Amino acid sequence: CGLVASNLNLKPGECLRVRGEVAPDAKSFVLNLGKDSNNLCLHFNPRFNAHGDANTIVCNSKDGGAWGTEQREAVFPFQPGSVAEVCITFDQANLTVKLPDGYEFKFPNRLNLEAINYMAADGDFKIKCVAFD
Amino acid sequence: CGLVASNLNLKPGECLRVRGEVAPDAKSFVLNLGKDSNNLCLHFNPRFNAHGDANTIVCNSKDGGAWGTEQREAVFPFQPGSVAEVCITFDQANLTVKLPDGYEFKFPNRLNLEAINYMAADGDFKIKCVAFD
Ligand SMILES: OC[C@H]1O[C@H](O[C@H]2O[C@H](CO)[C@@H](O)[C@H](O)[C@H]2O)[C@H](O)[C@@H](O)[C@@H]1O
Repeated sequence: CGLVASNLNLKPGECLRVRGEVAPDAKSFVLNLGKDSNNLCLHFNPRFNAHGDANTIVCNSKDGGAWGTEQREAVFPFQPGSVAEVCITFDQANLTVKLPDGYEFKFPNRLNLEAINYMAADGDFKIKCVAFD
Repeated sequence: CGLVASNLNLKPGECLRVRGEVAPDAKSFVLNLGKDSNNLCLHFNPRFNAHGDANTIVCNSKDGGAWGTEQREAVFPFQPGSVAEVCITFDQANLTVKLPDGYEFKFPNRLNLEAINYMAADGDFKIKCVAFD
């Protein structure tokens, strides 16, 4: 189980930058962001080869412990056994997720969060650096 | 409270770097490192003006809830209203804390932790960057 962090106090428009090492055998990794582990405005799950997906990013929310509806993205600029950085911002309508190679996507802010206080990583992604601006 | 991180898995010899903004009217700040809130291999408390102390670094350990024997350092390379980075490693003998302006000191490793898995920050210090390498 990966890094867990709380009291992040990330505000709208502020950039959370996460750089890590994608494992060479990577099947999947997760970045979870929200208020706490039961209230996620972003479950960010790149799947290299996992649960029937190949090279697909699956996103979801979690509200009071209840998962929302999964959203599958159109791009996948990740490779196993490489360094990757992700950059996340939000406003009360959307999260914006910036990816390697100039790709980005928006995911609705379904919880209407005004602060992100919680982050957790899991799976085949070793975090090397977290920055808050 | 400030940032809390767990599952850091910082192994002997590896470097934890923490860069933050010291408040312009800062009185003190704290970085706590260890296993959990009751088991700290390093409580690192720069006091600008707190507890009757001026420009003093106060260090201690905490083992099973018990504060150890407090140690104070001789140098204080911190300024209110500035950016400061501290870099921490450990081996079985000591933690080595590297401060701004090239000062460093050692603090005895009083716990038998295989790794540092927990960090907590508090006080007049806004973390901007945490790196594990
Ligand atoms: O009254 C609270 C005291 O806080 C400090 O002392 C406690 O916390 C220290 C770490 O910052 C420990 O080293 C110490 O053993 C604890 O008793 C402060 O140094 C004291 O002056 C305060 O009275």
